[PDB]
Amino acid sequence: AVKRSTRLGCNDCREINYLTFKNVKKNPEKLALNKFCSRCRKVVVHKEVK
Amino acid sequence: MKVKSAAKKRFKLTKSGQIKRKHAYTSHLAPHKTTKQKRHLRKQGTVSASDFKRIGNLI
RNA sequence: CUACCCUUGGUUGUGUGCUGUUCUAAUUGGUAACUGUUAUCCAGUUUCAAGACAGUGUUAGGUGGGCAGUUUGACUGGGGCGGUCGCCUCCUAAAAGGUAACGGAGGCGUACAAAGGUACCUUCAGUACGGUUGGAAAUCGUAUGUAGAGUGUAAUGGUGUAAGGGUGCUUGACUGUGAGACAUACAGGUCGAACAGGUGAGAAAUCAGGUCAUAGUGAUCCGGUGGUCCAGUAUGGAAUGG
RNA sequence: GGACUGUUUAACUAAAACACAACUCUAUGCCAAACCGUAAGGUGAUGUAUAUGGGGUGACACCUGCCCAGUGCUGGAAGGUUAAAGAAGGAGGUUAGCGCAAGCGAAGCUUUUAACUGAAGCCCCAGUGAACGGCGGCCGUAACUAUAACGGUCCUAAGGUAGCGAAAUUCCUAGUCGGGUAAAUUCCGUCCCGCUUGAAUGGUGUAACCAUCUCUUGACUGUCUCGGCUAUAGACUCGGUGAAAUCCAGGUACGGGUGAAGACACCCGUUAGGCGCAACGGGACGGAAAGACCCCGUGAAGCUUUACUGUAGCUUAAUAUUG
RNA sequence: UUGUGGUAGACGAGCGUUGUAUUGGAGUUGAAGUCAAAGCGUGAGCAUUGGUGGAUCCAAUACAAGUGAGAAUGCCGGCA
RNA sequence: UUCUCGCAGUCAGACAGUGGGGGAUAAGCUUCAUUGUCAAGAGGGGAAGAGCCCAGAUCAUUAAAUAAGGUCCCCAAAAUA
RNA sequence: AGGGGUGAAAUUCCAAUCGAAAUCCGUGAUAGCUGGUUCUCGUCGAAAUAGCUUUAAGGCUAGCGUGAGAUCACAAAUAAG
RNA sequence: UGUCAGAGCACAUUAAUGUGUGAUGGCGUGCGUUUUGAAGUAUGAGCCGGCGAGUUAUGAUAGCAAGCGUUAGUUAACCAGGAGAUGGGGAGCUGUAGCGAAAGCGAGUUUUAAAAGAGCGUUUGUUUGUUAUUAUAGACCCGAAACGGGUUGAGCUAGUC
RNA sequence: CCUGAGUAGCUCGGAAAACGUUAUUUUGAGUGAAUCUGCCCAGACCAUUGGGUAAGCCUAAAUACUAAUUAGUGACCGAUA
RNA sequence: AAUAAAUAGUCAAUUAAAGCAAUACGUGGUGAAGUGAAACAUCUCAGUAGCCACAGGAAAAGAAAACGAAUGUGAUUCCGUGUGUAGUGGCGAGCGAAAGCGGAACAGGCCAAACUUAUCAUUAGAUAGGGGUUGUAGGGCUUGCAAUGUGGACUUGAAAA
Ligand SMILES: [Mg+2]
Ligand SMILES: [Mg+2]
Ligand SMILES: [Mg+2]
Ligand SMILES: [Mg+2]
Ligand SMILES: [Mg+2]
Ligand SMILES: [Mg+2]
Ligand SMILES: [Mg+2]
Ligand SMILES: [Mg+2]
Ligand SMILES: [Mg+2]
Ligand SMILES: [Mg+2]
Ligand SMILES: [Mg+2]
Ligand SMILES: [Mg+2]
Ligand SMILES: [Mg+2]
Ligand SMILES: [Mg+2]
Ligand SMILES: [Mg+2]
Ligand SMILES: [Mg+2]
Ligand SMILES: [Mg+2]
Ligand SMILES: [Mg+2]
Ligand SMILES: [Mg+2]
Ligand SMILES: [Mg+2]
Ligand SMILES: [Mg+2]
Ligand SMILES: [Mg+2]
Ligand SMILES: [Mg+2]
Ligand SMILES: [Mg+2]
Ligand SMILES: [Mg+2]
Ligand SMILES: [Mg+2]
Ligand SMILES: [Mg+2]
Ligand SMILES: [Mg+2]
Ligand SMILES: [Mg+2]
Ligand SMILES: [Mg+2]
Ligand SMILES: [Mg+2]
Ligand SMILES: [Mg+2]
Ligand SMILES: [Mg+2]
Ligand SMILES: [Mg+2]
Ligand SMILES: [Mg+2]
Ligand SMILES: [Mg+2]
Ligand SMILES: [Mg+2]
Ligand SMILES: [Mg+2]
Ligand SMILES: [Mg+2]
Ligand SMILES: [Mg+2]
Ligand SMILES: [Mg+2]
Ligand SMILES: [Mg+2]
Ligand SMILES: [Mg+2]
Ligand SMILES: [Mg+2]
Ligand SMILES: [Mg+2]
Ligand SMILES: [Mg+2]
Ligand SMILES: [Mg+2]
Ligand SMILES: [Mg+2]
Ligand SMILES: [Mg+2]
Ligand SMILES: [Mg+2]
Ligand SMILES: [Mg+2]
Ligand SMILES: [Mg+2]
Ligand SMILES: [Mg+2]
Ligand SMILES: [Mg+2]
Ligand SMILES: [Mg+2]
Ligand SMILES: [Mg+2]
Ligand SMILES: [Mg+2]
Ligand SMILES: [Mg+2]
Ligand SMILES: [Mg+2]
Ligand SMILES: [Mg+2]
Ligand SMILES: [Mg+2]
Ligand SMILES: [Mg+2]
Ligand SMILES: [Mg+2]
Ligand SMILES: [Mg+2]
Ligand SMILES: [Mg+2]
Ligand SMILES: [Mg+2]
Ligand SMILES: [Mg+2]
Ligand SMILES: [Mg+2]
Ligand SMILES: [Mg+2]
Ligand SMILES: [Mg+2]
Ligand SMILES: [Mg+2]
Ligand SMILES: [Mg+2]
Ligand SMILES: [Mg+2]
Ligand SMILES: [Mg+2]
Ligand SMILES: [Mg+2]
Ligand SMILES: [Mg+2]
Ligand SMILES: [Mg+2]
Ligand SMILES: [Mg+2]
Ligand SMILES: [Mg+2]
Ligand SMILES: [Mg+2]
Ligand SMILES: [Mg+2]
Ligand SMILES: [Mg+2]
Ligand SMILES: [Mg+2]
Ligand SMILES: [Mg+2]
Ligand SMILES: [Mg+2]
Ligand SMILES: [Mg+2]
Ligand SMILES: [Mg+2]
Ligand SMILES: [Mg+2]
Ligand SMILES: [Mg+2]
Ligand SMILES: [Mg+2]
Ligand SMILES: [Mg+2]
Ligand SMILES: [Mg+2]
Ligand SMILES: [Mg+2]
Ligand SMILES: [Mg+2]
Ligand SMILES: [Mg+2]
Ligand SMILES: [Mg+2]
Ligand SMILES: [Mg+2]
Ligand SMILES: [Mg+2]
Ligand SMILES: [Zn+2]
Repeated sequence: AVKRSTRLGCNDCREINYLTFKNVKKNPEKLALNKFCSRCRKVVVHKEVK
Repeated sequence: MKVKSAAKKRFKLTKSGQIKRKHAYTSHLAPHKTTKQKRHLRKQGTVSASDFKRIGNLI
């Protein structure tokens, strides 16, 4: 199988809270979305984590 | 008779004799399942009637 | 002038092993002699030949059917050979659902930061006529045309003011859940009202828990990674787990 | 076909099989190599390269061609990779102590990692075929046709040389032709697109020999045209002794049909007084052997290998005996 | 009133054998065994008489089983 | 025939009618859907037949009426036109 | 002298037996495979199907049987609309 | 090879529409096994008699029944007693409060920010006897080809001396 | 002043304990300590606390079994047992 | 004897050992396979069978460098429970304690070293005695008090039952 999955982690508590998909070949730039955080209990920026 | 060492460590009993268990497909390959599926499989369950008889004498 | 830090060479000096010699006392001999002993063995004493080698013990590589223990699938108009083994779409399937054959046709082991969400605007393909390059067919204008167009894909079903195209703002491709149902031997799968938190679009109503829908997936065990309001084998930690 | 004399599957295969004298290769310098054991010990051998062990071929005569790419074996400078082991250091755990906390933190022990050193082997380089083995296609071309001496081209490590060839090898094939016969899938000679012959798993010949295989022929005969006669011992009859396998109970016909698909027993017809004796085998899917062929079993055993996991043995290094 | 074919199978009710414990009874005027007969029961089964036989046996209620033979190319003995 | 508990057996099916697939509109062929029988079911018809038709055997009766099928003889039972 | 011996080599011979003797022991090896399993009566009475299976002559769950209990109608059957 | 009817023959009984034989008429292809299907041209038994295959020990569940009961119920080893019933022996076991991985809380608890929602609970016991099933033992009986360990065999045969 | 040295530890291969090697126990090869302010242990390890004195020996009873002698018993067998 | 001495060796005397069985128990060394896991190699079977050595009337074990979490127990052995629990397992088949509690029986002794005595060419580092046997540390060195008993796993006798 192919591995197009990627992990999205918070930028305040540095916790990984999301699992998404990304095409490294097509999309070259790191994701910088904003999602809900269970720890901070608010919306905060989640970035791609290795 | 000896209690099976694999029957225990996987099946806990309750007050009324129901045998609690954990849902499978919760070990790896997470991206191949939806968050709905994962959060439904996180919760525990009980053995069905088709297996209750086989697990009762196993414990 | 007085100090510390780099490249390189020599020096008396120690600390390690690396190949190279010499020596004998460890050790070895299926060299010879004597004795026990009227005795080819063995033992003792020499002599010769070796010599820190060899041989032996422990540890670790290489080769090793010499030898041993086993494995070498199932379906199958008998077996072998060829073909297939999971999931999705249509027909056979006899107008609910279900229904087999080594029956008839095909695909899948994905793709999209936009092809998701929302608000607004907008609607075919083809053909006819008229027009430089430009041509049967690029683009333009008008008319006709009720889907033969598009809907990422293999088919089926759906959908022409839509679920198709464009633009603006965004990330609900959320967190904790979940009454009730579909289908099922089990394990698993599918739909989902509604509640709390905090958001996106929009004036608002409302919509958003991924895409028009159905394939795009693999249990348990084992170990690794991040977080953690749990444990920590007398106590405090740590190790090791949850 | 085997040179020969011989040997072999006691109780179905005596042969072309094995062996044999002979040829060649390889190992072995003597406490020799090889072999039995765990070791002592012993065979080799009370032998010494004109000797011993193993592989292959199998008198005698003539020959034994090409390929060292792969595998095996031998040798090799350095170079790259690699185990155990040793080892400069590094990272943590604990706390004397320092610090308002936070945190830092000596030694001691303790957990772990580790540059570097580290043989053989492997990668690499040459040789080696009487070592395991291998040793091709397509296209055009000569003044009747036919064929291609000859030329071009692809690949390989090299593309089968001599000899022999329808063979114990030839599928097509009972190949063509000649001989043997009135007539010849067998036999002899020859031809050669030899699918797939071929040179020590040897190639081609060869006098003698074979309870070997194959073909033609003279004499000879009951093998046969074609059966017949005679004598014994049986068989048969009488007197004596007296088994065997088999067996659900039987009082056990034939024709057509039916039926678990081939009937003594069922249906419909036909035939047949009761019971022996001597015969011959049609049937009783006759008797003897829980089918050896086929399939199944997550059966067994033997054997093979670059199937897996191990191991005896062999070899290399560290360490102790060890200066 | 509705019923009563039946394999695999489920359920219920009983018979029979041997022994033990409590009661009672029979037996050299003949027990068991064993043979025969023209009996009784829904079934396993149970009696009566006579012959042979020569010393133990029966009925009831409970209990415990080496408790029921037609088949296994079953074992042993005998006989076709 | 729904729910709960105890004990199972079954996982080789066969044929007939009807709608099809494979085969050749062949098979007492093979694979399905449905109605029945046999398996596990005797009796009567089919001359004889596991599966076709009539039906479902508690035992006895030398009683009566019928189903499929039949009424010259075998073999119970008919006559008219 | 037996995961051994011997073999002018055939799987030869090794006490009428040899792809590895004979005998005793582990041992009552294991066999999803054959065969057999012993008294009676009464009530009821199947299945040969689905999925999974190194599974196809086996096994588990579901479906069909039986015993006990509950559910009285809203449950389940037979007809008409 | 019997059964239902049935003459004739010969007797007289567990007195019973009696018994023995059966001229003749109607009907009629054994028993177990295994199979969709066996009269079977499938299989097993020649006949008779005896022997011959669901047990025991320790536990679990369920049905039935008895004893004791709501701070219940019941002993194991061991001691005494007849190789006894039993008495002593309360060690323990089941139930009495559950939930959670766990610290922990408690008619509540786990999840979660949540008290909302959801999962589990907010009650019906125990010890024996009997029966059925099941687990460990060879576990209903018979049957392998085999495997491993020990001993006996070269008086046959093969080789060597 | 004395209190058990190739000893306890440690390394490399194994094992014993329920443990498939690991705190504790044992050992084939190598190395190797300290001396009551000492040494070992309380499941890696360190510190505090606590427990105990390895590297020397002997030890009745309760426990295991019956070939044999004496007495006796059996819901054990009664010539295929 | 080689080889002066001395050993090796030779001879003589005395004392013990050999072997067997009880188809049974104990200890130690070595140690499989059939089988199960529905195959099989880890594992199980199983430290079982077998082979060997040594006994005894029993053997083995044994007096804490211990358990283990406490104002705790205080040699070994055997029985019940703890429990099929904690754990250990291709985490599969399976395997399975150690504490604690209740019982049967109960028992603790003795050497080495210190220090000291006598003797060995006293190079003793050796022989034969006194002293000592431990953990709330013991013993030795020097100095005093109190002791003449109680009890043994103990020898000979006598008497009785
Ligand atoms: Mg020698
Ligand atoms: Mg050396
Ligand atoms: Mg090695
Ligand atoms: Mg190998
Ligand atoms: Mg092999
Ligand atoms: Mg095996
Ligand atoms: Mg097959
Ligand atoms: Mg085929
Ligand atoms: Mg066929
Ligand atoms: Mg194939
Ligand atoms: Mg449909
Ligand atoms: Mg339909
Ligand atoms: Mg499409
Ligand atoms: Mg948009
Ligand atoms: Mg869209
Ligand atoms: Mg694993
Ligand atoms: Mg701790
Ligand atoms: Mg010859
Ligand atoms: Mg000859
Ligand atoms: Mg022969
Ligand atoms: Mg012959
Ligand atoms: Mg040697
Ligand atoms: Mg010699
Ligand atoms: Mg040859
Ligand atoms: Mg030749
Ligand atoms: Mg050549
Ligand atoms: Mg080369
Ligand atoms: Mg080389
Ligand atoms: Mg040629
Ligand atoms: Mg020629
Ligand atoms: Mg010829
Ligand atoms: Mg000719
Ligand atoms: Mg011929
Ligand atoms: Mg010729
Ligand atoms: Mg050849
Ligand atoms: Mg050659
Ligand atoms: Mg020739
Ligand atoms: Mg000959
Ligand atoms: Mg005569
Ligand atoms: Mg006669
Ligand atoms: Mg026919
Ligand atoms: Mg057979
Ligand atoms: Mg196999
Ligand atoms: Mg096997
Ligand atoms: Mg070496
Ligand atoms: Mg009935
Ligand atoms: Mg009686
Ligand atoms: Mg009598
Ligand atoms: Mg019996
Ligand atoms: Mg069918
Ligand atoms: Mg079928
Ligand atoms: Mg049909
Ligand atoms: Mg058709
Ligand atoms: Mg058809
Ligand atoms: Mg058919
Ligand atoms: Mg059947
Ligand atoms: Mg019928
Ligand atoms: Mg008829
Ligand atoms: Mg009826
Ligand atoms: Mg009438
Ligand atoms: Mg009529
Ligand atoms: Mg008539
Ligand atoms: Mg073997
Ligand atoms: Mg052969
Ligand atoms: Mg023989
Ligand atoms: Mg058996
Ligand atoms: Mg088997
Ligand atoms: Mg019925
Ligand atoms: Mg059916
Ligand atoms: Mg069906
Ligand atoms: Mg099977
Ligand atoms: Mg079932
Ligand atoms: Mg008659
Ligand atoms: Mg008849
Ligand atoms: Mg029977
Ligand atoms: Mg059959
Ligand atoms: Mg058949
Ligand atoms: Mg017949
Ligand atoms: Mg037959
Ligand atoms: Mg048969
Ligand atoms: Mg027979
Ligand atoms: Mg009999
Ligand atoms: Mg009960
Ligand atoms: Mg009592
Ligand atoms: Mg609640
Ligand atoms: Mg009660
Ligand atoms: Mg001889
Ligand atoms: Mg330690
Ligand atoms: Mg062990
Ligand atoms: Mg101390
Ligand atoms: Mg600790
Ligand atoms: Mg000490
Ligand atoms: Mg006897
Ligand atoms: Mg007798
Ligand atoms: Mg095994
Ligand atoms: Mg197995
Ligand atoms: Mg098996
Ligand atoms: Mg002792
Ligand atoms: Zn955050």
